[PDB]
Amino acid sequence: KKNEIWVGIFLLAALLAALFVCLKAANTEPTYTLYATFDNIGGLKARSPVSIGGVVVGRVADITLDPKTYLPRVTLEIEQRYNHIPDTSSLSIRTSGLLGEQYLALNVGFEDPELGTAILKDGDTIQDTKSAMVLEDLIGQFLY
Amino acid sequence: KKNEIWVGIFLLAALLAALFVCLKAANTEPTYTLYATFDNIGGLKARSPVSIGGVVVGRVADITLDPKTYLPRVTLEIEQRYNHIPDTSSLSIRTSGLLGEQYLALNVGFEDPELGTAILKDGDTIQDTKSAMVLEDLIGQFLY
Amino acid sequence: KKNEIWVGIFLLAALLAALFVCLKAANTEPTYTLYATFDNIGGLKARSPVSIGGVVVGRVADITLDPKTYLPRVTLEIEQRYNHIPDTSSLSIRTSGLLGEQYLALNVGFEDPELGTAILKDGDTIQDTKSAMVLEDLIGQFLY
Amino acid sequence: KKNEIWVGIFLLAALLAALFVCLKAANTEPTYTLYATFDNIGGLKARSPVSIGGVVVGRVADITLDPKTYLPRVTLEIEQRYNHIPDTSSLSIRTSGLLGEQYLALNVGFEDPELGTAILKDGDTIQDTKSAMVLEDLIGQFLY
Amino acid sequence: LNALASLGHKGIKTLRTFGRAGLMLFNALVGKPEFRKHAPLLVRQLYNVGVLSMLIIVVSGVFIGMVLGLQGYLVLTTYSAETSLGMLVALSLLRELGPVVAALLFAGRAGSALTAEIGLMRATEQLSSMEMMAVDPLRRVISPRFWAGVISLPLLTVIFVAVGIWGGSLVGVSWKGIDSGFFWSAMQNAVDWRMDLVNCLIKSVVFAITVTWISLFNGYDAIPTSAGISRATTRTVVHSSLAVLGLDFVLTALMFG
Amino acid sequence: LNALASLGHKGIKTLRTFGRAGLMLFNALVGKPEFRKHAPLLVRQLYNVGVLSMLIIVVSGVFIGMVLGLQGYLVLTTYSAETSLGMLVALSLLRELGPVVAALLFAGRAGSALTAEIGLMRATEQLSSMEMMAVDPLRRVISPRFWAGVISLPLLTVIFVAVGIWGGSLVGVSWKGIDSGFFWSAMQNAVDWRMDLVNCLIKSVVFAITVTWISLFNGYDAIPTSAGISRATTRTVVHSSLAVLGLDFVLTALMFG
Repeated sequence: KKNEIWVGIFLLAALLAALFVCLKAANTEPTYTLYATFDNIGGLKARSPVSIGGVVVGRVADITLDPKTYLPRVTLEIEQRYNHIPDTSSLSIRTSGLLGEQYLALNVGFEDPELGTAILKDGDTIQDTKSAMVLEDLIGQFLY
Repeated sequence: KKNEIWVGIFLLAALLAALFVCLKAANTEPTYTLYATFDNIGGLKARSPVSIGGVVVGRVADITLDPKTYLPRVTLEIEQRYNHIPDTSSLSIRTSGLLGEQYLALNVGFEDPELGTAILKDGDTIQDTKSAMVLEDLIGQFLY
Repeated sequence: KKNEIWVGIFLLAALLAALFVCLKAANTEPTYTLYATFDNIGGLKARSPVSIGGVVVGRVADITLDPKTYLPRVTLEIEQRYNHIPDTSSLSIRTSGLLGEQYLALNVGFEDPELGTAILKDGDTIQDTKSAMVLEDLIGQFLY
Repeated sequence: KKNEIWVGIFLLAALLAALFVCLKAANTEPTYTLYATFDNIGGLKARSPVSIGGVVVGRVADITLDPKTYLPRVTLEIEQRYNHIPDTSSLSIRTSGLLGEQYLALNVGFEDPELGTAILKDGDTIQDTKSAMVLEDLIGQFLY
Repeated sequence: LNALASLGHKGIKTLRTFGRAGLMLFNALVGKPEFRKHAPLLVRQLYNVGVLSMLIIVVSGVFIGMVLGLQGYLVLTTYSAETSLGMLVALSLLRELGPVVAALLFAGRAGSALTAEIGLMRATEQLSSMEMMAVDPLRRVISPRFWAGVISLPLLTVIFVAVGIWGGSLVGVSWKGIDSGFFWSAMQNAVDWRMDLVNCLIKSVVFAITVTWISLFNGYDAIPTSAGISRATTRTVVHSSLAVLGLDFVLTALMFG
Repeated sequence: LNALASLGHKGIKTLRTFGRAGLMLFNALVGKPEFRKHAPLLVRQLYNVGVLSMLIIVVSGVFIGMVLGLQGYLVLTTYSAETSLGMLVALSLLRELGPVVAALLFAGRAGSALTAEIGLMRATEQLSSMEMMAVDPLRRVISPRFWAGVISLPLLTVIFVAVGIWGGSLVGVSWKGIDSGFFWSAMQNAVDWRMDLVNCLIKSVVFAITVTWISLFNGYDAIPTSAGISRATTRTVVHSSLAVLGLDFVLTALMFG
C-alpha cells in the first residue's frame, strides 16, 4: 500500500535521528606540540597526561624512538592557554599515587626572569629532562 | 481469582526487592564555598572529600589553575552548619591509608585568642596551606 | 528495473561506506633472532618483552636450558626496524609487576665506537648479561 | 544449496574457534623421584615446581611429615632428562616476587673434584637443604 | 540487474515491514478507551507474562551473583583485597548485567510465548472469527499484552538485581568469611542513586518497549503455516535481543562514559 | 481427604508424565535404521537449530566477555594487578559462564522454536495425516531433531567461549593498554586441558541432552488449543533451564570441588 511506505520512512527517520543525536551528544583540541628526549620512560604510554602541579594541562601524543642514538623521544601536546612557559623549565616522570599511572609531570621554571626568557611555541624543544627511576638502582644504592 | 493473588504477591516481591537495594546497598544542605591556593595537589579530583577530624564536611568543586602564576587553586564547598570555623586554620592534602584515593583534611586552629579571633564565611580564602607529597622525592631524600 | 535500483544502490553503498570509515578509525612484522646465557631467570618466561629503555622492541620465544653446564639460554626476537646495536651491549632482567613477572632491559653499548663495533645478526650471542635478582638474598644481606 | 553450505560454515567456525582456545590457552616425560628433609616448608603444596636456574624440571609429589622425629619430608619428581646432577647440590624454598607462590630452588654444584663424588639417580636423599624463611621472625630480627 | 535490482527488491520489503509494525501499534494503543473490560484482561496477561517468569529470574539471579562472588574472590584474595568484593558484584549487576541478562531471559520466555500464541491464534481461525464479531483484535489481543509487558520487565529487573547482590553476599560474607561490616560499607559509598540506580531503571524501560513490540509484531504478521510460526519464533528471539545488545552499547556510552 | 488425596492425585499425574517422556524417546531413537533418508533431513535441522542461533551467540559472547573485562579492570587496577585480568575472564567462561549462559540462550531460541513447531504441527492435523500414511512421526519429526540438538550445543559453547576470551582480550590488551605478553602468559599457565577444557566439554553435552529432551516432549504432549501451545512454550523455557541450573551445581561440586 501507500500507507505502509510513508510510515516506514517516517519510523526509520525518527529512529536514526534519535540515535545519531544520542551518539553525537555522547562523543576538538586547541593545542601546540612540544618534544623531549629522555633516557628511561619506563611505564609511560601513548595517552599518559602531562600536568603542572596536579592539574592536567594536556596529554602525551607520540612515543616514537630516535633511531640514530636509541634515546626515546616524546611528543607532548600542551593546550594553548598556558603559553608563557620558559625554555629552562624542567621535566620528570612521576607516579600518580604509589603504584598508579606514570604521568609526565612538569615544573614551570621561573627563578628570576630579568633579561628575557624564550617562550615555547608550535614545535619547540625541552632541553632539561629527568628520566624515571628503576627499582634495581635504588636497591643497588641502598643495599651497597 | 487464583491469578489475582499471584499478581498481588508479584507486586510485593518487587517492592520488597526494590527496598533492599535502596536501603542495604545505598544506606544536599546549603553550603558556603572557600578558596585556597596550594603548590602541588597530589591527586585531588572534583567531588573529593573534605574532612575535619575524619568526618566528611564537604567536597571540592573546581580545581583550576592560576593564569600568569600557575599555582593550583581549589574551590572547597563546606556545609552551612559549621559556620564558626576560625581563620587561623590549615588544610593539608592527605592520602587515605596506603592505596586510597586522596582527600583533603582541614585542621581548625586552637589558640583561645584574646585579640579578636576571626570568622570564616562566604568568599574567604584559607591561606596557611600544605601541599601534598610525591614518592619520587621521598626516596630521593631517603637516599641522600 | 528502475524503481528497484536506488533502494539497493544507496543501501549497499552506505553499508560499505560505513565499512571503510569504521575501518580507518579502528585499525606480524619481520624480526630476527638472538641468544644469551643467563644464570638465574626468575619469573622470566616466553613472550616477556625486551625493551630498549622504555620502548618494547622484542619478545622471548623459547627459554630452554643447556645440558651439561645447566645455564639457561634465552632466544630473543628483536624487530628488524632496529639494527645498529653493537656487540658490546648488555642485557639485564629487570622486575616489573608484583607477582614475579620479569622483562629484559637492553642497555646498548654506545661508547662512540672506536673501530666500527660488530652489529648483531641472526643467531649471535650477547655475552655481558646480568642475571636476575631474588629478594630472599637481599634480606639475607640486610639482616645477616 | 543454501542449507548444505551454511552447515559447513558451522562445522568450520566451531573448529577455527576451538583451535583458538587450544592454541592460545595451552601455549609427560618419565621422571625419577628424589627425597629431602626440611625444617619448615612455607607453603609447598602438591604439584609445586622445582627449578634449576629458573626453568622448571619437575614438580613436588608428596608432603608427608615423618613420625617420631617430626620434620617435614618432601618427595620431588624430577624428569628423567636432566640425569647429570651431582650429589653435593642444595635446595632452597623461595618465592616469586613479593605476593607470589612458594615454589622451590635447586642449585647445582661447581667444585671440580678429583676424588670422584657421585651422580643423582632414582631414589636418592638430597641433603644440605635450607628451609623457608618465616615472616614473624624476620621482624623479630629487624627490631631486636 | 541481479546484484542491483534484487538488493532494491529485498530492501524495500523491509521498508514495508517497518511500516506494517508502526501501523499495528498506532491502531492498538491509540484507541477509544475501556477501563472495566480491559482491566480484568490486564490481570490475566500480567500473570502469564510476569508471574510465571518470576521463577526463572529468581533462580538465575542468585547464580550469576554467586559466580561473580566465587571468581571475584579467588583473583582478589592474593592481594588481600576481599573487602572490595561488593564493589564488583553490585556494580556488574546495577550497570550492565542487570538490565541485559534479565532482558535476554525475558525475550526468551515471554518473547516466544507471545509470538507462538498470537501466531497459532491466527492459524486456528480465532482472529478471523473475532474480527467478524465487531471486536477489534488489536484492542483485545495486542493491547493488554503490550501494557503487561512494559510493566513486567522493570519489576523483574529489580528482583534480578536484589537476589544477585544477595547472591554475592552469600559467598562473600557467609561462605568465605569476609567481614559483615567492611563488605557492606564498601558497597554503600560506591553506589550512587543517580548514576547506578536510576540509570538501571531507564535501561529496563527502553528494553521493555523494544522487546514487547518485536514479540507482538512477529506473532501478528506471521505466515500461519507449519514452519511459518517456527521461524517467527526464531525471528523474535534473535531480532529483539540484538536490539537489546545494540541499544545497550549506545546507552552505556551515554550514561556512564 | 482434600489435602491428602489431591496431593496423591497430582503427584501420580507427574509419574505418568515421566513415563510418557521416556516411552517417547525409546521409540524415537531405538529404531530400524535409514542412512539416506534421515541424513538429508539432518542437514535441514542442523541449519534450523544451529546456524540461525549462531548470530545470537557470537554477539552475546563478545558482550559478556567485555563486561568481565571492564568491571574486572577497574576493581583490579588500584593494586596494580591488571596483568592478571585474563585469569578472571578466561576462568569465568571456561568453568561456569560458558556452559550455562550458552545453555539458557539455547533453551530460549532453539528450545521454544522446537516446541512451538511440533505443537502447531499437531494442531494443524499434520501429525495425524503423517501417521496415517505408514510414516512414523517419532522417527521423521523427533529423531532428526534430537540428534541435531545434541550436536549444535557443544559446538555453540566453544564459539561462545572463544569470542568471550577474545572479547576480554579487546578491552584488556587494546583498549586499556595492558601488555600483550603479560596478559596471555598469565592466562596460559592457569588453564589446564583436563580441569578447564575437557570439563567444559562434559558440561555442554549433559546440558544438550537435557534441553533437547524437554523441548521435544513439551511440544509433543501438548494440548493443541490456543493457550495449550503458549503454556507448553513457557513450560519448555522454565523446566529445561532449571535443569541446567540444577545440574550445574551438582556438576560444579564434582568437577571443581
